[PDB]
Amino acid sequence: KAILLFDVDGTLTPPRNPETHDMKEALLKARAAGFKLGVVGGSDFAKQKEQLGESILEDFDYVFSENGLLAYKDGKEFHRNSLLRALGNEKVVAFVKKCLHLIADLDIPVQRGTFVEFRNGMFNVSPIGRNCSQQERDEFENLDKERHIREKLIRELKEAFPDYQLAYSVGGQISFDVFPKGWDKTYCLQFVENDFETIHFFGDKTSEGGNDYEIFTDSRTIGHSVKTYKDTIAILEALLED
Amino acid sequence: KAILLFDVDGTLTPPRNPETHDMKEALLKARAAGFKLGVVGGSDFAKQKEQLGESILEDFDYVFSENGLLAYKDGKEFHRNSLLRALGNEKVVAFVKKCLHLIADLDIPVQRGTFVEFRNGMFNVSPIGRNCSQQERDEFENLDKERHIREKLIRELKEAFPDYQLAYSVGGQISFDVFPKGWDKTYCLQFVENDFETIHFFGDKTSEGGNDYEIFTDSRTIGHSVKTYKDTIAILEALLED
Ligand SMILES: [Cl-]
Ligand SMILES: [Mg+2]
Ligand SMILES: [Mg+2]
Repeated sequence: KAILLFDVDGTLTPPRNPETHDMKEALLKARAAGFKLGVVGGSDFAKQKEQLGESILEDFDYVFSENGLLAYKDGKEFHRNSLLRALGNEKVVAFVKKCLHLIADLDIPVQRGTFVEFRNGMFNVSPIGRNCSQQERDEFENLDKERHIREKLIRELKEAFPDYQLAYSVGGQISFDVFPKGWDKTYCLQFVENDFETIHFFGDKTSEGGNDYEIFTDSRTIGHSVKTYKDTIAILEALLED
Repeated sequence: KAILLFDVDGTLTPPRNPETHDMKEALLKARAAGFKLGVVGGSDFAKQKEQLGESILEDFDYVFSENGLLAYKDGKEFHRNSLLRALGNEKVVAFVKKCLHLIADLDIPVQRGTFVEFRNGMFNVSPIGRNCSQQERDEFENLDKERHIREKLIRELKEAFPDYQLAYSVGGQISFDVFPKGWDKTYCLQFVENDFETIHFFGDKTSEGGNDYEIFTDSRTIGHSVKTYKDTIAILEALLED
């Protein structure tokens, strides 16, 4: 009894693009050989559907959106957790209020709008604020490297709220992510864990700091670092070669 | 030499919907009679295109998006102003930093994310923050009526920044808008002002507090309060009846 899990963007696709019929057909052959297929991404269902196509649920045995907090199996939602339901309203307004003070008190040069973004399964926090232009993204991306503004706020928030059992991952250029210790991709394992001898995980951001790293290094997982989806298929075809 | 200007959502359409070929054909006949057609909405070009169709620029003589800050004439962008270019970076970070403090210091019960949204031509500010559910919108919409949380912050921001020559309009349920005194729909008049004896304005939010109100009551405008786009056509057809 085996299952194959894939990150989405860059693993089953090019970097930011739709899937190939070469990929689909490689997956179909996987399934046809007796594997079950699952998918896991920090992305919300809408974006995953957008990259795998409308028939995503009919194509994979499991679909873990936002790293598993929204979960489908056999085309059937069977789990839904939220940031709000985990923490609760108080702890949430507390974290937010303090983010807003911290940020309001920075001596950085460019600040715009959308500094604290509350999302189903994570806080996204930006000192410059994500209502900023691409250019301003880069000016600031360079500032941060010199001053570690994201690093500091994280230290500050960590030590304001040790009881919150929260984890901090640095997002892209202007933003960092906060979520309860555990809500990386390994969240989803709790669900397939008990049903498969072997679990293959495919992903591309499996270096430390990456979002595949946790699940990849997990010992219940048989990890597979890939570069592009081209690799992914080779691995599949060899898996089925035998 | 005449021009007909229309608000978009609710004036040329139903409330939140596409335009009718009954509307289009009424507009076409207007144009064919020698009128010029213009369009003005706080909405950004994308949303206006989405409601009038892809051939929007080819259909109206002028298209004033975000109340004129982005402007097309004869299918040709001829004006682009921004909040940033008006105020300048300093004055902007100052306003924002203070919004964030104020908000962080509220004793309201539900706060989420996206409290201060920096947009091309206006600040949108939300105490609860617009990352909130519809239900939470209503809980809070009712709170505000009792406590006037939006009213207070506005007083506070007004008196922090009198020199900023800013105007404050209450948005929907959870949000209020801030922008330089003048950037309501009458912004656009500066452009047609000098080319038309008569300027008809059609709109539906022409009561005080509304976004049609300024332009409607303007004396360079021949105002027309309508209910639905059905009215709009009657007015047109009678205009062309003669
Ligand atoms: Cl914000
Ligand atoms: Mg990946
Ligand atoms: Mg209107």
